[PDB]
Amino acid sequence: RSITLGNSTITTQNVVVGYGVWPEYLDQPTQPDVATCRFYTLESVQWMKNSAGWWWKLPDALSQMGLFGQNMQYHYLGRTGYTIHVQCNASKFHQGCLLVVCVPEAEMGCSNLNNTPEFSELSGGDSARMFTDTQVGESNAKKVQTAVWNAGMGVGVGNLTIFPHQWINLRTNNSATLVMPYINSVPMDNMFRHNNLTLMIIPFVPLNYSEGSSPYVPITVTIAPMCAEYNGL
Amino acid sequence: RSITLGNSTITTQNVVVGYGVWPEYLDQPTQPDVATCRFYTLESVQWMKNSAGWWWKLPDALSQMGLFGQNMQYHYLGRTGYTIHVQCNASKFHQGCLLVVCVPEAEMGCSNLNNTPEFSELSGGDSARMFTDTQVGESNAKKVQTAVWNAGMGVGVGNLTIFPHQWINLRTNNSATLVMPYINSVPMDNMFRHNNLTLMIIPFVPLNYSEGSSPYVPITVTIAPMCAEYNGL
Amino acid sequence: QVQLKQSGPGLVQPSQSLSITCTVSGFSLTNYGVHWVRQSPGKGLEWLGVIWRGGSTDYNAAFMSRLSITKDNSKSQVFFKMNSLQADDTAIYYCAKGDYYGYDAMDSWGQGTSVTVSR
Amino acid sequence: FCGSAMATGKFLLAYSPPGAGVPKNRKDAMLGTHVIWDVGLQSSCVLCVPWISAAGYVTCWYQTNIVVPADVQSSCDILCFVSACNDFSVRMLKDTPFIR
Amino acid sequence: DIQMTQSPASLSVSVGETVTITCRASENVYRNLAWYQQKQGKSPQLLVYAATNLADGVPSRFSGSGSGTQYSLKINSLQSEDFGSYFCQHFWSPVFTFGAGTKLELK
Amino acid sequence: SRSESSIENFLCRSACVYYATYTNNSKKGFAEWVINTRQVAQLRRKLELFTYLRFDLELTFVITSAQQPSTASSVDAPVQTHQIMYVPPGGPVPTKVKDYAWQTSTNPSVFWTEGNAPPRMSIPFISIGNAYSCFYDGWTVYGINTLNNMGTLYMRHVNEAGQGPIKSTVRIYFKPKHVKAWVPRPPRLCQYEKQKNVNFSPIGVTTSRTDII
Repeated sequence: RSITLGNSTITTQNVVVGYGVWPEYLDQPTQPDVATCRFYTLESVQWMKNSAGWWWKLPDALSQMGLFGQNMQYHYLGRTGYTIHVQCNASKFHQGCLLVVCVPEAEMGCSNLNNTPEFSELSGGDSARMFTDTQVGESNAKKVQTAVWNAGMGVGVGNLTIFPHQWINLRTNNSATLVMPYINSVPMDNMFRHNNLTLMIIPFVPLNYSEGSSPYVPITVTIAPMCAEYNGL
Repeated sequence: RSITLGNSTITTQNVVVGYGVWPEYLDQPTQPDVATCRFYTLESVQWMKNSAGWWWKLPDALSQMGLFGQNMQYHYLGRTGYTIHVQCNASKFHQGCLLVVCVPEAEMGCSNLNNTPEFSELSGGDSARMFTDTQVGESNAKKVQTAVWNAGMGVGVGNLTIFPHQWINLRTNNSATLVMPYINSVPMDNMFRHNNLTLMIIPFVPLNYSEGSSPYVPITVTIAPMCAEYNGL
Repeated sequence: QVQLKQSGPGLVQPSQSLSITCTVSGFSLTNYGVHWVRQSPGKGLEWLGVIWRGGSTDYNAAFMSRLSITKDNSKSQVFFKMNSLQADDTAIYYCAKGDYYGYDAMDSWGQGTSVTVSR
Repeated sequence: FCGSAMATGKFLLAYSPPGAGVPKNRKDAMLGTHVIWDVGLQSSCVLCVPWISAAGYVTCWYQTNIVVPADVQSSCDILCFVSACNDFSVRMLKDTPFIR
Repeated sequence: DIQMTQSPASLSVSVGETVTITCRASENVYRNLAWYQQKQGKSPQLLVYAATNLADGVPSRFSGSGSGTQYSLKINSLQSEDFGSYFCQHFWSPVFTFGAGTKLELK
Repeated sequence: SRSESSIENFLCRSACVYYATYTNNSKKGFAEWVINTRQVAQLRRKLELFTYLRFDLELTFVITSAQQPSTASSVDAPVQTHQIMYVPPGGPVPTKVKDYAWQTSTNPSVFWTEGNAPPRMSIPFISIGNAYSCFYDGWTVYGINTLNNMGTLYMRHVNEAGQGPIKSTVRIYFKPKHVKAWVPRPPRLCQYEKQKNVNFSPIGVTTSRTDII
């Protein structure tokens, strides 16, 4: 309860950590920790009745977020870990179920069968791109095939529990918490041409309420980088 | 020889330190040292035959100099020390004598007898204001009375050796080095409305050379802040 | 190092406004002031006005109400304007920077734009 | 510095890292990492720098002019040397491209 | 204000003589004087400032001397590029007033 | 004999700094003095040798009377009584003789009848900073330094006279105590022009002789 990092404080009360490992450290690298280890809270999305899902690219969403956006442009390489706090606040009269996954290397596929999706359609800088429950038409310029039941990666959406995940069931639970290490083939990689993670939120059992209750449940995603180190003189 | 601070290096081969004390440290203050302790080398002035003198205001000259200019605007208070390296390079065929003083609280006087000098006439940001060997006329808008033999402070210019100083005589010596502590009445003061030091360079015996030699001797001033600490959360 | 230059209207009608712009290069307006000098064949050289480096201006007494000199530190330009333009203003107008080693003298001059005030 | 013994001067040796741009001015070449080289004191300056397979810049700037006495020439010259400081690590031999 | 009376109005010399051009002020200016040279149809150039000091690229033939209200300029040896117009200006106080002017014919 | 050049024996002296007149009947007769160091030209030069000073203060007032020409009919007055009010930095300031600011509680004022010893009082070292500052290169208006501000003194009668007017002078004396000095500076060569700032006109360095030999 009331954990603080740097000059920011959140409030909690179960945490699932990575693939079993805690994030730790390793020309020579420099290790900054004061101006990066803090809670960057993204703005809140609205979960309505006919919602489909959201996704963020993780070393892209904090690209304009304070001094962490300055270390992405001034330094060439770098490696980070993450600590993702998801919490949605609903009353006892609402119902639903979310699935919160953190997929490493989520290569997505274009709607046009010959091209690859362009840069603005894969990742929004601290703004969630959204799923659909239909198909996206092929004859357009360039967009992501974002049918939710195939998760945009050509794979059955029920089997997405093999990646490190956590359930948010509004009957019993309220929040999720993930701690993710650095998973890449090279020990230190570029932070502009590569997104090594992907945070997905998919409503399996959709929201329901009676007439009179508030028709939306806001979700709040709070990310804090752990054990970051860069490469420079 | 070959001293280095941060990511900058100068080259030396006698140092006069302050009023006998070395610069040291003391809501609560923060102490940054990596991004401030380096050699900020100002651009070089030219010493000709008919020269008169130069002056810099010391916590004003580094106001656009790198990250030290960022800590002056983002933080409200602060205290610093200094380490001033002056070195002019002339051959064995030149002659002259400079006086290098670091005056604390050098309150100067306007040429107009009713006003005080305006902001742009007292201090140039990393650019030297110059003395004259005549009077400045009174009926102008607002300027500094800068007759060199009264030093701009209404005091006889021969007696300026009581402040911590060093002679540069081109027959025997080449360079000067001053180390100055923080001299103020309050233990931590604002850095925008107050210039607690003033670096003066006055040629007593003016330059001379024969016909054929290079007609200028450049002077290089290199300042490095020591033991800086600010006030903020 | 390359220095300042100007561009003017060339010729005006009587009882009209004149506006010349002197643009500089290689130095700042926060360190120098620019003087405006008028070379006349009948009355010789004469100093019209100046804008100092602080932003303060000081004009001649005989051309006090007709003149207005302003500048901008960012785009490095100085604008001056003279009005009502009688017959004696057939001359060439220079802009030249001041503060030669802090002595308030003209360092280097513009090319000068000669004007003719007649119809 | 392959010049006379009566000539003095000062030089900057700025090194820009991979990713940062080339400095277009002496002032922001001073704000990067640099070494001020005094010619009258020492005649050789050594600089260590990593090199990998932008990739860096070794731009060099005038600090002051070359002061010189009477009856000494002013146009001097500078040589540049390169070597390997620590152990390189080479791998995957191929043939050379400096051939027909 | 203060008027600068420059004398003589014109001169006619050859190459290689010593000439002297004086201008006198209305009151004291405390050596706040500048000397100019203007050729045929060009911008004038600064020659001697603060009544003793030479300019940057001006050769060592020129010399200025004087204090108080009386000033003078000297050329020890004329050359072919040294004729034209010469003016003196005080910069003591606004309004700055130039001199009348003198001319060298080089006959 | 090297002890008479100590700082305690050089600065702890008495000096007449102010001299003002006020009468009782004229409905605006009361004195006023902002306490500063730049009043008299001699004590200003003895304190401008140093930059930062720190002293207590001890003031003595020599008040005397003078009978103004009344109308007629056998004027006879009792002994007079004066009130010397001290206003701390940031206190109420009077504007008339009959005002609310005289009857306040936080302004310590002395009461003194004529024909006795002169009314001394002692003011401690009041500042936020750790020393006074005789020089200040910085803005607050250039070179003011609002931190060393010692207060204001006010004098008036407390007798109402019906038959004769009486005017009075007052000579304020000034004496520092337990002085400490830091950062010595060169003595001023030029003459003093104004009270607030350090303005001057340039003068030669030394009086001249005929030749070098």
